[PDB]
Amino acid sequence: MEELNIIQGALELRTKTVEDVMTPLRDCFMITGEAILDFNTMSEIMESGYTRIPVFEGERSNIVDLLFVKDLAFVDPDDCTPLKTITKFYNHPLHFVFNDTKLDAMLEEFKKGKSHLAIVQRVNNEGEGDPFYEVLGIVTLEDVIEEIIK
Amino acid sequence: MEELNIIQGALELRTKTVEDVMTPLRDCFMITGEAILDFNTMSEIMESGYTRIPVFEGERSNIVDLLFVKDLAFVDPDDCTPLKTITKFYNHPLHFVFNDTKLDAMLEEFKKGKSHLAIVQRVNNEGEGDPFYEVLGIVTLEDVIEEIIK
Amino acid sequence: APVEVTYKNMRFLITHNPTNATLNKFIEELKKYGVTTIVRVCEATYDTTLVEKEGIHVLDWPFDDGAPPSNQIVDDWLSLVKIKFREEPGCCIAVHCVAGLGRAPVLVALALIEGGMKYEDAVQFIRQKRRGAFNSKQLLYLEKYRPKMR
Amino acid sequence: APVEVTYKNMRFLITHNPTNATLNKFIEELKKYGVTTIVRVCEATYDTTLVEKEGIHVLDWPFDDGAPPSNQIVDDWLSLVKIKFREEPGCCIAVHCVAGLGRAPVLVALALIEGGMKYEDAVQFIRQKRRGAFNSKQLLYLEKYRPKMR
Repeated sequence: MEELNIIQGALELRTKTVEDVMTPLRDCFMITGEAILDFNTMSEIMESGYTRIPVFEGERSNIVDLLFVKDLAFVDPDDCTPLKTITKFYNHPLHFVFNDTKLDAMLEEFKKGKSHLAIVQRVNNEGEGDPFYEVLGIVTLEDVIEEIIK
Repeated sequence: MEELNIIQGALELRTKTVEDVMTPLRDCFMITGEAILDFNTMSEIMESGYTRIPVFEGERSNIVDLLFVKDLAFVDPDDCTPLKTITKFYNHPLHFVFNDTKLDAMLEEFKKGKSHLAIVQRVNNEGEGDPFYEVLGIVTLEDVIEEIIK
Repeated sequence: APVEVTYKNMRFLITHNPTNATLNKFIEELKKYGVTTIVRVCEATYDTTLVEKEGIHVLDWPFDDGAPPSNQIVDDWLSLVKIKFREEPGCCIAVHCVAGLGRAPVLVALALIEGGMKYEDAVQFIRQKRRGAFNSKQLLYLEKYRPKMR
Repeated sequence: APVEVTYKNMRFLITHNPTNATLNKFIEELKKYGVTTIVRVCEATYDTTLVEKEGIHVLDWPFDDGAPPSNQIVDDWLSLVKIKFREEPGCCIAVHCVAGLGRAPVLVALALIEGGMKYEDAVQFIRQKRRGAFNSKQLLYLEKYRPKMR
């Protein structure tokens, strides 16, 4: 049963897209770039159980960075260091992918890089203004794997 | 290519054991139960990039607990709280499995529970004393998944 | 990891070796399984006073690691089983070691064999609950053993 | 995400809109691609002084969001391309908006079409680099456009 489910999911990696398995933007766990890291904020971040959190400024759709919780290692809560500052200290590549991208391509990209996370976006052609990239949500390696092992 | 690799790994989940894919004991990242959580120890734990760390007392083979990094949330470094104390505050089930356990059974157990981690052990029948359970290492959900997606 | 064994009117509990700090929970388990008497077949590592005050008597009958019990130990053990189970029917006898899987299961097995249970059936019954019990010597000992149908 | 376009002797760079704080890195990118001139087709959000001091002249030629450029803008743009590329061959012209994907690519496309490149080939050449450029109006505009072979 399990083996058959895995095999089927494997075959479905080709037809399915990242939009199908993504976490919609409004349901994503995020943090504002205006966050000050004090005892409470850092404690909340830790207790969240997330290894990597997206950092937005202004609109949630505007995602300017990736905070890895390990980046908080030697930060002192008493200093009340702005998150803005800490995100500068570490380079975590922020990947973007289009909504019609197939899951096997996505898995390949996840495999080559050190990035387990990607921002899903679509081309918005509704006029009369210039077309623009609209952020739909976030897809992770975990999402693809969960799509495979059911 | 990727799909075929996944399918093959799926079929190999039945023949392979947890001993094949496990991290041997000596190569496992661990922490002593005598650890005091101060700014430095907590910083090191955070910077390690591990979400869950095994806690041993005396011999590394003697694994008395599981420290989730999120358990460190509201701990104050100035208090120098013993790790022994903090492990009491949270219940993280410590699972043990035998070395000849197949990977599909292991995947099933990982799927039902909230535990992504298990201690691998073997029956040691070498005399002349009483037989005993020998800890070989640690296997994780990640190990099985990596065995599947190659 | 306490193990319960039930046959005919007999009930045994093969348990771990507690410490002085864990004594209360230990006594909670004994009282839960209705343990009247404890037999320690290895070194005595913990004070029995609190256990005595709780109405549970502790017998210390050590024999050699990886070895069968002596004839005297066997006789005392069978007599003990008889008197204790006739005195308070439905109660439970606790047998524990420090090491595990050799000696205590040998005692319990002897009790089962005297209860009429076949040798192979006894060994299988035990190993179903705890895998890897009975090293070579103890196996051959349970084989050669001649039941008196006591 | 700066985009380079090369055809015949012409080189264009379609870039993002920087801020006053990011100006130095921005100028680093321009100097890297050899940008002589910048054309801002949208609102001017940043001081050009530092850009001028670095030898890069900035032209502000806004036109309507989602709309084709006016005839005057087209003439000025073609003349600009001609003079700038004749003055310092091999150099690069930077065109950027705030919004993106409509207006700047329309300019670059016009330049390509006047360079002799076919309409469909031009649109495809652009979209290969940036997916989703050219809304409906701008598409039909590049279609109806009559090249003077300038």
